[PDB]
Amino acid sequence: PQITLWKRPLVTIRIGGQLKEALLDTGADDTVIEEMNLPGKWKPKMIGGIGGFIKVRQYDQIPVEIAGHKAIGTVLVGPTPVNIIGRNLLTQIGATLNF
Amino acid sequence: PQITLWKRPLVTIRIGGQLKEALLDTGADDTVIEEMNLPGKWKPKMIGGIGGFIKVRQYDQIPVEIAGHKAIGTVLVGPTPVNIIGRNLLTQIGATLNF
Ligand SMILES: CC(C)CCN(C[C@@H](O)[C@@H]1Cc2ccc(cc2)OCCCCCC(=O)N[C@@H](C(C)C)C(=O)N1)S(=O)(=O)c1ccc(N)cc1
Repeated sequence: PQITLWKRPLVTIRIGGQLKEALLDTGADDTVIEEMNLPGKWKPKMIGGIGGFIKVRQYDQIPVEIAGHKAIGTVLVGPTPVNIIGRNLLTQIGATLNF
Repeated sequence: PQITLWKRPLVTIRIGGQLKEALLDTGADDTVIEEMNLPGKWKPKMIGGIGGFIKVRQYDQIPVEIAGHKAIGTVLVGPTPVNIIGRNLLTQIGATLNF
């Protein structure tokens, strides 16, 4: 689909059998989801943003369905203000910026 | 043009007569520019992101050329690690996300 930017680009995703709302963020290298229970092992990691660094749990090879499109990749879980779909998964669904 | 997301979507912008590289960021509500001595009146503001909040100076109606496309709107100036073009200016150049 073609999404305009007058409103935040929020979309429903399905992760771990659960539905959630997430922001398609071209300015994010990675995908960071609010604290939740995800199956499998996770490694501790730190990611940075505008205000500094936060500690997150890194899950590898997790299936994520974004607006009906499938992706499988790394998902970081931690204290983020909003669920974020970053470039690692946006590239898998073939998302591009157009103007 | 069509910009893929394999790499950070950085482009050249023109602001205050200067050329800078900035990130096309669909996850940023407003545009945030690295510290620069822009003339004009401003209002203090706090914006929060992953690691927390930072204090910025809000300037209104600042002309910004993005990849040869003219836009004009609010620009926040503060200690950001990178120049960020947000939805407030992206909507002006007709930018969309497509997949
Ligand atoms: C939705 C919310 C959690 C985040 C909104 N933000 C935009 C988001 O795209 C920001 C933009 C940004 C900030 C710093 C940076 C690189 C990009 O370099 C440092 C080095 C860190 C780069 C790694 C990275 O991509 N970090 C992402 C994170 C969400 C995975 C990130 O914070 N992306 S923001 O904090 O930069 C921001 C907030 C408010 C306004 N108005 C503008 C920008």
